[PDB]
Amino acid sequence: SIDVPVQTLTVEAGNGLQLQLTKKNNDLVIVRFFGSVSNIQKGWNMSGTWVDRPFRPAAVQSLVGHFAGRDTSFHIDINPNGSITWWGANIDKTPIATRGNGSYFIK
Amino acid sequence: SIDVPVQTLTVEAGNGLQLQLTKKNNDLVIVRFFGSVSNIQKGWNMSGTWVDRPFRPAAVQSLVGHFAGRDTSFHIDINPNGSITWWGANIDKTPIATRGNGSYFIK
Amino acid sequence: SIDVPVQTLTVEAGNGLQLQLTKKNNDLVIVRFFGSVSNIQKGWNMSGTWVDRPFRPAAVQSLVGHFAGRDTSFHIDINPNGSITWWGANIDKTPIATRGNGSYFIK
Amino acid sequence: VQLQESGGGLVQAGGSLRLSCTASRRTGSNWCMGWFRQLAGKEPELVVALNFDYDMTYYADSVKGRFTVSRDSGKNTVYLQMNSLKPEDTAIYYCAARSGGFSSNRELYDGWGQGTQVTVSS
Amino acid sequence: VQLQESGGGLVQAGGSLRLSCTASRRTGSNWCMGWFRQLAGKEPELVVALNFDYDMTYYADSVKGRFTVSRDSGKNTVYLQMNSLKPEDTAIYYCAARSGGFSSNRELYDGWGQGTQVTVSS
Amino acid sequence: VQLQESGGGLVQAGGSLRLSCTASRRTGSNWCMGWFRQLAGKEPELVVALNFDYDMTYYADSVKGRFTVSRDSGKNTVYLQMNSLKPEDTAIYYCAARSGGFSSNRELYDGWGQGTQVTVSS
Repeated sequence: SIDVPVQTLTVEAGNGLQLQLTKKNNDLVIVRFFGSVSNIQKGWNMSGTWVDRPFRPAAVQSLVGHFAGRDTSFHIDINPNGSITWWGANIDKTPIATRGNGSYFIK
Repeated sequence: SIDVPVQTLTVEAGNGLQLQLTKKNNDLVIVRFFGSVSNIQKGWNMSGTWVDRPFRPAAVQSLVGHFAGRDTSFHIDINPNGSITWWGANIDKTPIATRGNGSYFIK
Repeated sequence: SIDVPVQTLTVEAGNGLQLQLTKKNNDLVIVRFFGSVSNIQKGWNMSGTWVDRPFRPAAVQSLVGHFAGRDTSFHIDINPNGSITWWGANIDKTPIATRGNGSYFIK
Repeated sequence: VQLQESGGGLVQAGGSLRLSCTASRRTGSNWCMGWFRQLAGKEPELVVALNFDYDMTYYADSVKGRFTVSRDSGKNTVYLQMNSLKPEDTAIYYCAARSGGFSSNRELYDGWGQGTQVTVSS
Repeated sequence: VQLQESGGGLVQAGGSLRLSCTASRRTGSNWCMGWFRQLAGKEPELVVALNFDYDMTYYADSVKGRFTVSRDSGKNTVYLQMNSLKPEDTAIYYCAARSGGFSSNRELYDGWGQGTQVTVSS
Repeated sequence: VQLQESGGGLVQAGGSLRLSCTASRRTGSNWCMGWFRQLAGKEPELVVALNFDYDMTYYADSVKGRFTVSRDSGKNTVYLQMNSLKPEDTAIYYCAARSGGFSSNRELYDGWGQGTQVTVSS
């Protein structure tokens, strides 16, 4: 077995969406979606905290999440500058629970 | 090239859903979906085998899957205790083929 | 930190769909979806470049992707022979933007 | 002590009754608390439940719209408000908590309350 | 020898004819077995096919509802049950098989049959 | 980071006007270019924007159908065609560009134009 460096980050991305990032070997990041997204239009920047420097990718990463109890889906873009772009459908005032595992390389 | 320990497991999760789990370096797991799901309500425990101890995560992991030949989606929760929760829409008597790759960490 | 080999390949899969593959440690591959899919039927082979030998998995892998600004999704099968199979719904003449991060083991 | 039940008892027809159930400890993710319905001689059935992680509920067809389950916050408690009580709803209601989602099976609910008698007069 | 074909021949309009095709080996995932339709003078086109891995079919618009394709199990065989045969279905039918999904391209179909004359007369 | 504007100016009501804006560089992914509308005495607001990477647009409800935005290709430029100009459209229009998607928030728009006056008269 090979042991590796492990770094952790929670991001309150905004609009109810919660991100749980785990970065292993300073390369592989698995993002875990949590919380409930509401009041966001497609392609809009999310209105919360940006991703911290040690977790920002070199190139844009699209991560697919799922709406719990539905057949509907979404994705977010984590930009190299740390911003998070919502790329699901437009969501009204009613919050929908958001879940899913996505992974990306930083380097 | 670096060599790491590889373990393998097939889980008949219940309701038709087949899972193929591959664990490399005793940490990173990539789940492959197979079979066809049917007769499962949203948020319900799946009526088959629980995930074996070696493949259990330390914390909950939601893995996104896809229904073949459709635009609709689903996701499942592998709980630390071994049980799998269905978090897609309510599926009736007609079986729908289920596919996808999802990855999670154990440590 | 541990250093691991990295290989890179862009694939014009056909029909407008573009895959950016990154192979780390001759095992873990992350596929990034780009471009706009159009004119492709469910279950049909994509009409473009096949995945090159060094990136071909030992067994079929299903990678889930998401349509931008919608709540609909797709998945593709990377076959061991290098061919890419479309497994989303039938798409008409109007292209839909396709994004997503999916991962698979080669070994 | 795994679970603590309160409330219940005697009630008139078309009336209302409240039920409470707190848990001492969480056993894991997809934490669910709810109630089972055993009619006099009949097979017990899951009548109502709530997921804490997902904030979603289950109701049985027979009690749909009449019964309401809710929580507070860190209280680790589930509240059952019952309305429009029919004389065929008389039962001993058992509290049940598990990690893993909704289940019909009495199987593994890490917490299983002693039960509380609920009788509906006309 | 990859594929072996049987059936076909002369049939009356409105009648029925059955085609069969077994494959010696499976070349990989997304395994498909089907039939191509080359009308005398015209271009060969995929008319019917079945994905083994997904248990899903394809039918050309002109043969939709009329033609049916089914397999067996531990046989690696695909049957084509043709019904309501029109005089415009007079063609040589090539059985085909490949790994990677449905294709209209006479390309990486790892198996290609020698054909069979299907004739619809008066 | 650095933008240059052209067009705008005085125009009769009901008439047409074309605004152009080009960036010197691209700052990152989800590259967006558009215009902010600043009504005299009132707050600035995102009136029009185009995502380069996704080829998608956003329009304010006040200008939907009347205003159109399109790019070039190897020019890094965005055009705004303004038709059926109302007297209430008269404002200083600021070109804005950012990486990260659409935003109503003036801050972190890597480029911000010096402004071009658009006056609507009789």
